[PDB]
Amino acid sequence: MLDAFAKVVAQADARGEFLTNAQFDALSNLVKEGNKRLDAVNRITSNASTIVANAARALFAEQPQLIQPGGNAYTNRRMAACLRDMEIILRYVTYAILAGDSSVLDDRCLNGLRETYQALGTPGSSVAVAIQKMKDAAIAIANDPNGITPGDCSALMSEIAGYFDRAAAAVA
Amino acid sequence: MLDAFAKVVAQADARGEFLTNAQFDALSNLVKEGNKRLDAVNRITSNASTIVANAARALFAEQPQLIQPGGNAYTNRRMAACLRDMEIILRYVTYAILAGDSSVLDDRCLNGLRETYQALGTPGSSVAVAIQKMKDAAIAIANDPNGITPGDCSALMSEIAGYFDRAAAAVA
Amino acid sequence: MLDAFAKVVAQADARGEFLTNAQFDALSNLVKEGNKRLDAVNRITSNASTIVANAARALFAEQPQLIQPGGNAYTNRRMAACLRDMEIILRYVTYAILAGDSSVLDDRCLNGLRETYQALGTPGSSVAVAIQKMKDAAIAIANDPNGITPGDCSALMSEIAGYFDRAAAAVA
Amino acid sequence: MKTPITEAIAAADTQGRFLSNTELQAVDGRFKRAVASMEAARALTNNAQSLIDGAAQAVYQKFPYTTTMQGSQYASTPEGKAKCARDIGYYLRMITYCLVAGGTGPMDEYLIAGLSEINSTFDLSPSWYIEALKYIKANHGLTGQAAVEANAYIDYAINALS
Amino acid sequence: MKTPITEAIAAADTQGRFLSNTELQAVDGRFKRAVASMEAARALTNNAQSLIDGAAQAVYQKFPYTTTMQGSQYASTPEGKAKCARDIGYYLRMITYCLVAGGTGPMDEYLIAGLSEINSTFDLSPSWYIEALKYIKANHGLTGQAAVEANAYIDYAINALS
Amino acid sequence: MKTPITEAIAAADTQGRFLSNTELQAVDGRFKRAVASMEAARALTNNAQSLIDGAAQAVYQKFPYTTTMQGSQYASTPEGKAKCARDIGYYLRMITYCLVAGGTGPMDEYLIAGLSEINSTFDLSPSWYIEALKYIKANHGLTGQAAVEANAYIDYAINALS
Ligand SMILES: *[C@@H](C)[C@H]1/C(=C/c2[nH]c(/C=C3N=C(/C=C4\NC(=O)C(CC)=C4C)C(C)=C\3CCC(=O)O)c(CCC(=O)O)c2C)NC(=O)[C@@H]1C
Ligand SMILES: *[C@@H](C)[C@H]1/C(=C/c2[nH]c(/C=C3N=C(/C=C4\NC(=O)C(CC)=C4C)C(C)=C\3CCC(=O)O)c(CCC(=O)O)c2C)NC(=O)[C@@H]1C
Ligand SMILES: *[C@@H](C)[C@H]1/C(=C/c2[nH]c(/C=C3N=C(/C=C4\NC(=O)C(CC)=C4C)C(C)=C\3CCC(=O)O)c(CCC(=O)O)c2C)NC(=O)[C@@H]1C
Ligand SMILES: *[C@H](C)[C@H]1/C(=C/c2[nH]c(/C=C3N=C(/C=C4\NC(=O)C(CC)=C4C)C(C)=C\3CCC(=O)O)c(CCC(=O)O)c2C)NC(=O)[C@@H]1C
Ligand SMILES: *[C@H](C)[C@H]1/C(=C/c2[nH]c(/C=C3N=C(/C=C4\NC(=O)C(CC)=C4C)C(C)=C\3CCC(=O)O)c(CCC(=O)O)c2C)NC(=O)[C@@H]1C
Ligand SMILES: *[C@H](C)[C@H]1/C(=C/c2[nH]c(/C=C3N=C(/C=C4\NC(=O)C(CC)=C4C)C(C)=C\3CCC(=O)O)c(CCC(=O)O)c2C)NC(=O)[C@@H]1C
Ligand SMILES: *[C@H](C)[C@H]1/C(=C/c2[nH]c(/C=C3N=C(/C=C4\NC(=O)C(CC)=C4C)C(C)=C\3CCC(=O)O)c(CCC(=O)O)c2C)NC(=O)[C@@H]1C
Ligand SMILES: *[C@H](C)[C@H]1/C(=C/c2[nH]c(/C=C3N=C(/C=C4\NC(=O)C(CC)=C4C)C(C)=C\3CCC(=O)O)c(CCC(=O)O)c2C)NC(=O)[C@@H]1C
Ligand SMILES: *[C@H](C)[C@H]1/C(=C/c2[nH]c(/C=C3N=C(/C=C4\NC(=O)C(CC)=C4C)C(C)=C\3CCC(=O)O)c(CCC(=O)O)c2C)NC(=O)[C@@H]1C
Repeated sequence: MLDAFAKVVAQADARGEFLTNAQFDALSNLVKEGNKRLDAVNRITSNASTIVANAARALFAEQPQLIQPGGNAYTNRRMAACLRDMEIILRYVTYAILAGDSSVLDDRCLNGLRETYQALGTPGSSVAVAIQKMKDAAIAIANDPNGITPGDCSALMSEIAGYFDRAAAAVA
Repeated sequence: MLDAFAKVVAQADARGEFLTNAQFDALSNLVKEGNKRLDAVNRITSNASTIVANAARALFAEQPQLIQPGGNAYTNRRMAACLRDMEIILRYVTYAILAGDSSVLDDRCLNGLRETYQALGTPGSSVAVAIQKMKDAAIAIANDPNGITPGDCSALMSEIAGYFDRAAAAVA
Repeated sequence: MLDAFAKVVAQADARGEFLTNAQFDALSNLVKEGNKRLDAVNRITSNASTIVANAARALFAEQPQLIQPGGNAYTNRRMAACLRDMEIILRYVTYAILAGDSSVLDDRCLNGLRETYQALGTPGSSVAVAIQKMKDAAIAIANDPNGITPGDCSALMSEIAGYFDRAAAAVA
Repeated sequence: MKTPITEAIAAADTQGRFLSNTELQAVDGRFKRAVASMEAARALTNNAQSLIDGAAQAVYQKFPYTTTMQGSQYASTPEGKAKCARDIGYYLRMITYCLVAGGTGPMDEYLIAGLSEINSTFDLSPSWYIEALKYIKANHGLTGQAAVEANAYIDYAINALS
Repeated sequence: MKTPITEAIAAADTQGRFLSNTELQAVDGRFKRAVASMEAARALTNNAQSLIDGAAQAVYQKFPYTTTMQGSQYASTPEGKAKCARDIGYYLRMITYCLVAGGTGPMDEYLIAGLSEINSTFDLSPSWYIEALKYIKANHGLTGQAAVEANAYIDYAINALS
Repeated sequence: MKTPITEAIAAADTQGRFLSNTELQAVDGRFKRAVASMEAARALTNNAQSLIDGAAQAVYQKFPYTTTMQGSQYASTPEGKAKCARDIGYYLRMITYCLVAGGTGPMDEYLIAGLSEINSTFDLSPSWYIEALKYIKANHGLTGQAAVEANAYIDYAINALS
């Protein structure tokens, strides 16, 4: 996989070039914003169970057909698999946040997931709804002003939202 | 896999329903006809070697091109594989008879067999002939009035014939 | 795999025929020409490292885009893989020369190689150039009049050239 | 799905063998036991609603807090009460399926696989379900081998929750 | 197919190595032995019909019941006699192929693989074929190393039937 | 690519776990060390040409034969001299990439993997490159932790060539 830094390096190597001053400054700013990134990962991870459970409860309340006998989340084995997928997606999204790059999310989760659900008969559109709910909860938690040194994390939240939307689009 | 009973249960679960009285009666009748089913399986299994050998000898007599040098049953390795397939198909058909359901036959044998023979160059049409010969012999043996408590097994024989025809159609 | 002798046997078996006198004479002549074949294999094998290295150096000199940053032979891992492929192809070509049949070359190397390079992004056309260079060097070495009992190996060299061209066509 | 018949076939198949007398006897056992099993299944089905209603109320009586505590995992709301009755109905339905199929298959596949996860994620107490099952066992009204068949599967579920 | 050449290549390939002098000598051995091998193959081929006819009759003489017993596995009918002559011809053809290829490959692939199965399923006695092979060995008329080459493969077949 | 961040993610992923404080500290370490690392990378980049030119000439001075010996593997021709300067530039570029990425990844992937093969096939002496690297280490002009960061990767390359 690649993180934000390795990404710039890979691009430079393909060109056979040392980094420019404009690039060095960009990477230096990523480092300066590191604390905020670590807070976001810590906060989301620390609330992973409730983010998943609340999103699942919301999804099944809005789409009861999923849990009705014959629905894709009916039976404990199926429900367990669905809850597992939600935690897996959230897990990989947090990896992307730490890395500052979506490569790990795309490679080890997203790619091939749409075809996986189609083969199973799992409604990808509903999975997307679940992912959007976890977005909103994750961002509210990560960007909660209480108990943290005041500052602007708007750019980071936009980045985080992007990873969630990327996951939602890969299954929808 | 599924047997006749599990099949009804699976259908009921998808609907989230307890079984109806009409269903309970149906399953109870399957149990009442159990002895006949066990006799059929025992008789066919007990004569498995001759059923296969006689059918093979008949097939090669009618289609000598199969055993001629260059034919698909030429060489001992090829002949052995062909005899093996015949015993495999008969084996799975008897499993279906015991279960009262074709699921095991379809899953663990039939499915994908046609594509398997096409890749090898094995004439599926000839395999079907072999299967039909084993049908006829198996039914004659299973439905032989001698040495068994008199009774009507016509329905069961029709069921047995169906499994053989299902196998023949999957390779033809 | 098959060698020149097994090839004739396989053809005869498919027909269910003993070999003809015309065939026996042909195989006997292959044996009589065996020494030349062994010399060719020994000579090419004994110079394998220089044949590969010289061909590689020539290829990269003519096509510098391959080694430029971003090119398919750029980075040591990529260069190593490329050198490896050249030695692999030469290795299998020598196997074909010893066997007097291309079966081993086609089966264990050629088949599927074109699709392999396409998936990787490796220029098959350039690989073909590398293979042609190794041809020319291998034949010059195998057919070098110095230090060997005088004789005509023209037929054998044509055969050897054929294996190299076969490899070049399978990737080009 | 696990039953006396699929198990016999699975065994023979794993050994690449035709069914033998060894397996034909197992199925005969299943056919003979089916008489008591079906009697139990029919009875539980016929009295399903009263058993479910009574079982829910056994749970609420044993654990009063489940009727008053604030939280979606409890039955202190109409929705929670409906979820609970639904769940108990699922357990009873599974028991009748096991009786009909002659094995634990049904319950194993549709309910036990993933059970621990589910109870943990949604904060559902296994003890609640064990109490409901104990009520069904004590009040299904079955006797003889029919009771033995019903209780075997009810206890199987209780053990899965333990 | 197993021969002195494919074995040499297989060895080198399994080790991901170019052929070495170690393998080039094995092939030279094969080329030198080919003289005697081909002499044997040509002779057996030239006299194939008389050897086959004589071998069948050695079998019928050693086992008289094969000419009278009722059953499709015997040669008591015209069809059975034709099947037997055909089979013996197959064995002889395989022997000549081994001589030509310089190895057991041919026989291994076209005849030995599945042999036990075949003899068992169709109720063919291995002893019948061993007798035919013994007749061929005693009457091929070869001497010197040509005989040694012919007998090596005939005995290989006999061992496969034992 | 190997870095303090991808290693943290790889660890968590192999265990199928969310990132823990155990990994978040590793990344914090990387962020704090980045200050010295970037200082080193910027300096090496700014003075890349003089370091490369000086390093090549350290090699030619230590091994005079590389400037006179006949052979394409040497720098006795204009082409060879260009190849050598190019290679040294590759090494320096890789060092700056490692500093930027906070790990050996870059160098591992683009240069070390296959290095032994390459040097062997093209008859390039590892000692030539070690001398160039030693020159860069002695003359990059860095001090403090920036020097420590630069030298760690330069020595990593030297060890890979040893
Ligand atoms: C946006 C996400 C919110 C926000 C963030 C914010 N955080 C800080 C500062 C710090 N954050 C940490 C946290 C960590 N450091 C670590 O190494 C780890 C992993 C072990 C974590 C979780 C630290 C140490 C600091 C600095 C010291 C401090 O507490 O201030 C800032 C301040 C600036 C800077 O970048 O540091 C900000 C703005 N603030 C918000 O209001 C958002 C809701
Ligand atoms: C149709 C297939 C033929 C036929 C069948 C038939 N069978 C029975 C009765 C019995 N069959 C058995 C056999 C078994 N029981 C087993 O547990 C096993 C496996 C170990 C076997 C093989 C038994 C025990 C009985 C009952 C006692 C008896 O021998 O009668 C019947 C009678 C009715 C009933 O269902 O039992 C019938 C009709 N009869 C035919 O004429 C067909 C050719
Ligand atoms: C064409 C390729 C060139 C050529 C070949 C040529 N070779 C020979 C004769 C021999 N070659 C060998 C070599 C080997 N025998 C082996 O068993 C092995 C592997 C261990 C090798 C490498 C031998 C023993 C001979 C025979 C004795 C001798 O040295 O002469 C001939 C002569 C004829 C014949 O076929 O033997 C020829 C013509 N000659 C050329 O001019 C080509 C450049
Ligand atoms: C939940 C919101 C929805 C839902 C989910 C559901 N998913 C599956 C099965 C699978 N999901 C995956 C996905 C992954 N596996 C991985 O290892 C990774 C990367 C770490 C991913 C993304 C796979 C492979 C499966 C199949 C294998 C398995 O089941 O373990 C199911 C099960 C379907 C079944 O019939 O067994 C379900 C139910 N279902 C819903 O209704 C929700 C909308
Ligand atoms: C006989 C009546 C005809 C015939 C058969 C023949 N079959 C094969 C090869 C294969 N058959 C299968 C089928 C199965 N394998 C399984 O495990 C199962 C389920 C238990 C089935 C149904 C497979 C996989 C093969 C290939 C692998 C193998 O050969 O072992 C051959 C061999 C072909 C070859 O070239 O090797 C033959 C000859 N051939 C006929 O002419 C008859 C009409
Ligand atoms: C060299 C002249 C050119 C070149 C080559 C190049 N090849 C690869 C990668 C692979 N090549 C193969 C081929 C084989 N593997 C085998 O086992 C066999 C039979 C013994 C063959 C023919 C395979 C499987 C690979 C991929 C696996 C691997 O890399 O080990 C690469 C690497 C590409 C990459 O991105 O990793 C390269 C560079 N490239 C050129 O530019 C030359 C024209
Ligand atoms: C009743 C004894 C007590 C009670 C129950 C209660 N259960 C839930 C939610 C769920 N129950 C299940 C159970 C199953 N689903 C299955 O598919 C199967 C097998 C067929 C079983 C046994 C599941 C999966 C859920 C969650 C998903 C859903 O809502 O369906 C709730 C609601 C929890 C919530 O937060 O919304 C309740 C209240 N609660 C009590 O206090 C009773 C004592
Ligand atoms: C002769 C020594 C005795 C004899 C022979 C006999 N053989 C068969 C039938 C078969 N023989 C084979 C043998 C081979 N098939 C092969 O592909 C190969 C390798 C190329 C061999 C060696 C096979 C496969 C059969 C059965 C299929 C077929 O008919 O071809 C029979 C007929 C048996 C029958 O029941 O129809 C006979 C009579 N029998 C004797 O008594 C002789 C002493
Ligand atoms: C300089 C210290 C001495 C020197 C160098 C020299 N090198 C080559 C050829 C090659 N060098 C490499 C090295 C790399 N390729 C890579 O992709 C990477 C990682 C990005 C490295 C480090 C390679 C692959 C080659 C061969 C292919 C090519 O030409 O690019 C030569 C030329 C050798 C030839 O025979 O043509 C030379 C001369 N030689 C010296 O004497 C200096 C002391």
